[PDB]
Amino acid sequence: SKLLELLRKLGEALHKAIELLEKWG
Amino acid sequence: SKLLELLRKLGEALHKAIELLEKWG
Amino acid sequence: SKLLELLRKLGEALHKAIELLEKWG
Amino acid sequence: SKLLELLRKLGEALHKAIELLEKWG
Amino acid sequence: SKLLELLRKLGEALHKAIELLEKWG
Amino acid sequence: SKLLELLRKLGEALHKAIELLEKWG
Amino acid sequence: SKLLELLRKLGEALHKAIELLEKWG
Amino acid sequence: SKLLELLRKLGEALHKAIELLEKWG
Amino acid sequence: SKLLELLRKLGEALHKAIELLEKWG
Amino acid sequence: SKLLELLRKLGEALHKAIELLEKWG
Amino acid sequence: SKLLELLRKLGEALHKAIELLEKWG
Amino acid sequence: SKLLELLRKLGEALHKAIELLEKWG
Amino acid sequence: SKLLELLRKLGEALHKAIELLEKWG
Amino acid sequence: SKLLELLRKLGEALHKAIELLEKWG
Amino acid sequence: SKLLELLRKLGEALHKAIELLEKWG
Amino acid sequence: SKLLELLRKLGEALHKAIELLEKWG
Amino acid sequence: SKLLELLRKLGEALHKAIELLEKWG
Amino acid sequence: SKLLELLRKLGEALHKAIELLEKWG
Repeated sequence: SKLLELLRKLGEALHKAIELLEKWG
Repeated sequence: SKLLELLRKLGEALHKAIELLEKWG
Repeated sequence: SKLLELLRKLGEALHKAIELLEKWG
Repeated sequence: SKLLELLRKLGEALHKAIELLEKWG
Repeated sequence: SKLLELLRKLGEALHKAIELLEKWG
Repeated sequence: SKLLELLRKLGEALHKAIELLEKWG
Repeated sequence: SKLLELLRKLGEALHKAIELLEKWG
Repeated sequence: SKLLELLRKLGEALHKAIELLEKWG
Repeated sequence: SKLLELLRKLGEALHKAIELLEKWG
Repeated sequence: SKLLELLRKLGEALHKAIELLEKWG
Repeated sequence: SKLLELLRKLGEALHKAIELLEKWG
Repeated sequence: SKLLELLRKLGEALHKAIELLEKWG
Repeated sequence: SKLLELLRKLGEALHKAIELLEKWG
Repeated sequence: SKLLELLRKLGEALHKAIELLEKWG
Repeated sequence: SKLLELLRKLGEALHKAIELLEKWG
Repeated sequence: SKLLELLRKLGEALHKAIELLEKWG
Repeated sequence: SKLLELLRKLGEALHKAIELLEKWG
Repeated sequence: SKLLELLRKLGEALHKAIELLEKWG
């Protein structure tokens, strides 16, 4: 359950990073 | 921006796939 | 409907990828 | 060029088919 | 009218596939 | 050649009938 | 032999579509 | 005029089908 | 109303033509 | 016997078309 | 083959009737 | 012009039909 | 109206021929 | 219900078209 | 043949989607 | 069971599409 | 070049997510 | 083991995204 929670947060970070990349790109 | 759009949509799909994975796990 | 939402997002991404293939190809 | 058009169209059909599957699901 | 959209798209894909066959055949 | 030509025409006829279905539906 | 199977199926699709047009019109 | 267009297409499919019958028969 | 009667008859003719092509083919 | 019923249908169709041309012309 | 010629001619006549209808319609 | 083509084609079909009758009779 | 007069009679004649071929064949 | 059996037939046709494109391609 | 591999997979995915629409609808 | 089969197939298709985009781009 | 290797990684991640959803679902 | 394979890939992707944001920013 804790490992899953981490995967979720990495997934949330990755998504936000990609959204920033398009705003800048 | 078309490549960046595809990156966003794959990011969204991965984000949602992990959320489901947690919900089932 | 979580699984169906994932299917939708993969469909959107698959569609954009093909559109990019047509443009580039 | 025509094979890629056919791919675009099948992609659009697939995308629409999933959206409908979600509306009924 | 979403089912009739799906049907238009499938008919367009079927017309393109046959058209491609005729070119290769 | 003529069989493929017939298939093209049948595909064109089907595609048009579906478009008209959409307009009436 | 596969071309004739395509032929029948296009015919069955076109028959179905015509019936619908008959009904709605 | 779209119904007439469909009629034309069915007409020319029927003509091509008959041409083929004559060739085979 | 008459256009739809014609439409039906073309379809019934085309069906029979196809049925013949299936047997002979 | 199959060729003869096709002959009948073609004539029923052609009769419909002639009738329509008569009214419109 | 003589009956098949008659079917060809009827098919051709029917095609020209529909062309005329489309033009007048 | 198109009406005259139709008449010619019906004239040809009539002529063919009479020849077939003469053989069968 | 004369050309259409002729068309009707031509069609009326062809129909009778077709009926005879039907009965004899 | 009738639109759904048309959808099926369109799919069965499109499948056979794709099959042919694989073999010939 | 790479584009034909993609075509085949799009077709397998569209098949499954349709098949689900048939069952649910 | 079928939704997961569809999920698998969309992924298999996206993979092939991404592959070609990497090479082409 | 960098965006395309990001595309690859998102694909490889999404693949594994789906693969887990397969086994678990 | 499978969830750790996913964890590694999410990190590899997020690294690539961060390095892009680094270069562009």
